[PDB]
Amino acid sequence: RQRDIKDEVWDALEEVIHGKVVLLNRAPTLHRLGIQAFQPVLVEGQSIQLHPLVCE
Amino acid sequence: AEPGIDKLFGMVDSKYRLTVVVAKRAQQLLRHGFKNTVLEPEERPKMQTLEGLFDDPNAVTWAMKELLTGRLVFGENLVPEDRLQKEMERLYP
Amino acid sequence: QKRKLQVGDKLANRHGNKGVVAKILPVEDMPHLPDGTPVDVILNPLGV
Amino acid sequence: ITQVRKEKKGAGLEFATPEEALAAHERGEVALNAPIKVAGRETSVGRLKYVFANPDEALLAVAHGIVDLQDVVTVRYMGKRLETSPGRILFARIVAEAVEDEKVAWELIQLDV
Amino acid sequence: LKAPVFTVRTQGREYGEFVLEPLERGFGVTLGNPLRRILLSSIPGTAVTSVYIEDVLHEFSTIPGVKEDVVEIILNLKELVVRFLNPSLQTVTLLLKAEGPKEVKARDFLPVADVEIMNPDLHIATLEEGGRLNMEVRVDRGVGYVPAEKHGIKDRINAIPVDAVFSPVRRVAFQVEDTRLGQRTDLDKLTLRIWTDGSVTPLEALNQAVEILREHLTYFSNPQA
Amino acid sequence: KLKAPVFTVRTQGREYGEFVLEPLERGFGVTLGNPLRRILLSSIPGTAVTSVYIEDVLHEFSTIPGVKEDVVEIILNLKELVVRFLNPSLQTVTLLLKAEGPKEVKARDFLPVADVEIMNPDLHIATLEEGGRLNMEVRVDRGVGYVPAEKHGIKDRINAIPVDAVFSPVRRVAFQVEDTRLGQRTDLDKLTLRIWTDGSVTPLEALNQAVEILREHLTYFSNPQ
Amino acid sequence: YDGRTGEPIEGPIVVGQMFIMKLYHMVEDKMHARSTGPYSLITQQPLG
Ligand SMILES: [Mg+2]
Ligand SMILES: [Mg+2]
Repeated sequence: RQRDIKDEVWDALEEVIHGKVVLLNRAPTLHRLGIQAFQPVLVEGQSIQLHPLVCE
Repeated sequence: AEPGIDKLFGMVDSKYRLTVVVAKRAQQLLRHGFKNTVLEPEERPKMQTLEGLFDDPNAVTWAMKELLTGRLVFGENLVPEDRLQKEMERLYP
Repeated sequence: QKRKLQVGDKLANRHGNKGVVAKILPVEDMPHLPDGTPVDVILNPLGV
Repeated sequence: ITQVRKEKKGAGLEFATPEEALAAHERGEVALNAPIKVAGRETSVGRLKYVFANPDEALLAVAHGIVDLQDVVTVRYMGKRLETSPGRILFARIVAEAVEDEKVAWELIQLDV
Repeated sequence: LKAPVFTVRTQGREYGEFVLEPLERGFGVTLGNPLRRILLSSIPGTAVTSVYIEDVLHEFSTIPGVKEDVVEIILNLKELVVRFLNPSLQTVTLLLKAEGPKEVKARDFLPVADVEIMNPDLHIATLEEGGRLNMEVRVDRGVGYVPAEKHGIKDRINAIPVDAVFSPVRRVAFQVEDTRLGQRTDLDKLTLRIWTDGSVTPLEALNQAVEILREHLTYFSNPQA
Repeated sequence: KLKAPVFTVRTQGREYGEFVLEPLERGFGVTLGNPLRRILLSSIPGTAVTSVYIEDVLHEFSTIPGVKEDVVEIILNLKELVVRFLNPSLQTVTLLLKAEGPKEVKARDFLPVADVEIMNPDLHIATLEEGGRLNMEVRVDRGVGYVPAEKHGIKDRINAIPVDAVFSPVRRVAFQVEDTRLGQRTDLDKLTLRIWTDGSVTPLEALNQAVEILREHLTYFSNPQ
Repeated sequence: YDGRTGEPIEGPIVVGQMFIMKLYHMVEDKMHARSTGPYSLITQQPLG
């Protein structure tokens, strides 16, 4: 339940993803750079923030 | 980039050998609870928590940092696999 | 649900210029006219 | 920031001493970046009027509005009396601080473009 | 340079011009912009936060006998300017009872002690004959923009949270002129222009903005190392 | 409201320092950073060379026989000279330098003056050869900011060459605002202020003066008309 | 003028009033995540 989630869960989630990376993939994956590994940074919102330099 | 990644790549003949060593070292640290680390207390990776600084729980970060020190010996056919495990169990229960 | 504009929502004009909102700035951060009127939307001239 | 300004106000006037070339500039006859010839050499008023001891002074003058990033001036960088805009000097410092090596970064960039 | 002369020109409780001259070259932007940013962001005010309408369960409903739906009524309420005459007052509830046919304005709220409505001619709803509008409007005091999803203030079960824009300052513009004193012509003439909804006079908003900037500058006093 | 931010300082020597203020309300990193940067680069009092006289030199673009450095390079070296007045009453001084080849002229070769300290005595002025004369008279004034030689135009005697006066001890200011969080507040700002100075004033001292200058100007919004 | 610095943009900016539409594609209706959940009948792979 969304209303049952306390504020300490988000602090724990920051500890969980520490050091870890995630894979961002955009289709079509024409070449191998279509999948790249990024260190996730927790943000408020619902959209993935992409670095400008990896857009090409 | 990962810290010292250029130095890490220059220590192996193939970049994929670097990943194997880091991943195998990370599992060794996880299996024995980071008690087999070659890192001195001033060198242990730390994470910033609300309460305070604590040991970094990411073993891959530890494995990469340990390997830069040069205290890890890696290669093929170093020790028997069963002999390596039983010896590491005794030293680090 | 009454949905307000948020980061990631897609905007467009009648001339084919489309894009998602990437940043919502406070009124004091937007560029403003000499009379003190801030702008509402900032578009990249490189899309023209 | 790395593109320089070109002026057409003077654009060709020849003089005898640098002071004559500067003297025309305060009269409004020649612009700052207009290509002129002082005695025999081809220069501009900006390279004579503004000579900076280091990039810090050059970018301090930019902050005060004395010169623009696109105005060609004379700057003393790494022991060499350069004749470039503060923006090009600024770009050189951008690379030098990013790579944390002033000498190597100087060898990596094309300053005059 | 001697102390600048401070000149104040006010047109009622909504507009004011504040002139500070002579200033050194470049101090017009140095002083004007921080005040403008503080005025437009960090000036406390009062805004409508929650509304309850009898026989209305949510904001996506229509009231019989009322031309406007609850969404439009709430939009009209968001433009209501309420001034608290008591500095210690933090929250007030405004009671509105109206029966059609009438155009219920902001002046139809029942009077409350130490509370003044600065725009009595604001139009809220248009009641048709046989239509009734019994509603309680909660006005809180705060700073900034608080969406209804954040505060979620409900005085009772059927109260409707309203996005609250507490900032009284409507618009700030500052002007830098080329004043001269003696033999130096590089001096600055700073003119601050403040537009407000009337609950807080522009002079009050300027005084609060100066204090906030002054209070923040005291944070540079104890150098932890 | 938000808690008072913590002010941390990280100074290396007397020429560079990093100052961090956090947590700050959203947009207050820019609100506090830009005004301090403007005051630091244009208002911190300092001293600079404003005029130089060299014997046998007619103009700035000439060259002295018997010395490697031309007049322009000697002038450029003087602009790098850092001198601190030890007496507040002192306003302007002239420094005398007589050197004989083939020595290398340094900033320590200036004749000592009462309550006048050369911060960098190892500064290279000129390089002389056998049979070379360097008779130089530099005038040091007190001021703020950057003033071009053509603007102030200060000449002590005939054939004196005015020099651009880098009055401001602050060489460079670079401030950075970083997003930070304190619990459920995610819009908070962290301000990092980095100041480079010539060494005459500590970067902490320069920041303290800049804050005081900003604080003093806020007191000007006090007496209307 | 710039709302952050107070200084003007070094060149005049094309400022005007333009009609912008908010399109039906919103990030609220498109964000999706999954750790474990339903699986297919035959292949036993996750659904889509
Ligand atoms: Mg000059
Ligand atoms: Mg309001």
